[PDB]
Formats: sequence, structure tokens, C-alpha cells
Amino acid sequence: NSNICEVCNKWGRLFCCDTCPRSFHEHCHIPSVEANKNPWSCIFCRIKTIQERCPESQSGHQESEVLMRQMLPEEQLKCEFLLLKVYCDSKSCFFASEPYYNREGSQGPQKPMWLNKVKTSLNEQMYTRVEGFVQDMRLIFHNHKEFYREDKFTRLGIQVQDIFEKNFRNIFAIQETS
Ligand SMILES: [Zn+2]
Ligand SMILES: [Zn+2]
Ligand SMILES: [Zn+2]
Repeated sequence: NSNICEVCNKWGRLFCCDTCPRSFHEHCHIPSVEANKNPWSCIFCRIKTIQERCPESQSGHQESEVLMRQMLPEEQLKCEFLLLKVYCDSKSCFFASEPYYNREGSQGPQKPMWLNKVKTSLNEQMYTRVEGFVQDMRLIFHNHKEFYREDKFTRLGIQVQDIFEKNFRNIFAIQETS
């Protein structure tokens, strides 16, 4: 097994996957690492199992169809994984905790959003469809773009949103287009 957390790349109190070599801090894994369960399989293993049980699940899909899916256990897991993939980028630190807005020439967003809030919402099963989760995620980056205007700090929103969007397309097998 790895000696660093797969998500934050730091050592510490790590839990090890029994079916692959990754390791996780307790609250870096999503959902949080489960109390008992030997063997334990991490979210990367559980996602790979889904694909292996249903190979045709990798054929291309339309985004509009994916967004209307109900949050049944397999969609729930996919959204948790996608969230996790965003936390794996170090620039997600800018979007993890609750922001505040006091900048000359800008007004704060009407509906603030941040990654820990989405994490909690997922955990408390507050999304009924994929669309709910995806809307909140995109809201994070949109609010950032709008608030930071022409400051070059806006680019952080672009970069982290690109990580989201690529992983979204991969995890939900969205039909490739030009
Ligand atoms: Zn970690
Ligand atoms: Zn694993
Ligand atoms: Zn099948």
C-alpha cells in the first residue's frame, strides 16, 4: 500500500484499501472510511466493480439524460467519486470551506456554495437527482468567476471547473463530441 493519502498526498493516520494499493485519511475518503469491514474496498475499487459488472455502462450517454437520473446507490457513489476527484486537486483548497465576500467593486453571490457543503449534502442524502449535485458543483465555480471579475484569481475557478468537467464526462461516460 501507498504511504501517502491518495487525495491530499500527505502521510498521517491512513486506512489501506484491501483490493488496490491506495490509502486514505479517514475524512479524505468519500464517504468517510467505514468503521469495521475487513476486507475494505475504497471508492476507486467500487467504481471499477460497477463498470466490470455492466460493461455497456461505458457506452456514450447524453448529459441531459444523466442529470435526470435519480440518486440511487450507484449514482450516489458516482457523485461521491466525482467530488473526491475534485478534492484530489490541490487547488480545491480555495473552494473547500465557506467563503466570504468583501471586495471593492464586487457584490457577493446570492447563493454561496463550497465543496464541504456539497460533501455534507451528499452525506445527508439531500440530492434526489444527479442534476442537484452537478448544479451545486457548477455554482461554486460560477460564483467565483462572477465575483473575481478581471482579477487573474478568476483562473483558479476555470482550472478547478475543468477538473470537475473532465471527470464528470469520464465517470458518467458522456458521449464524446467535437
Ligand atoms: Zn488525505
Ligand atoms: Zn481500492
Ligand atoms: Zn450488464
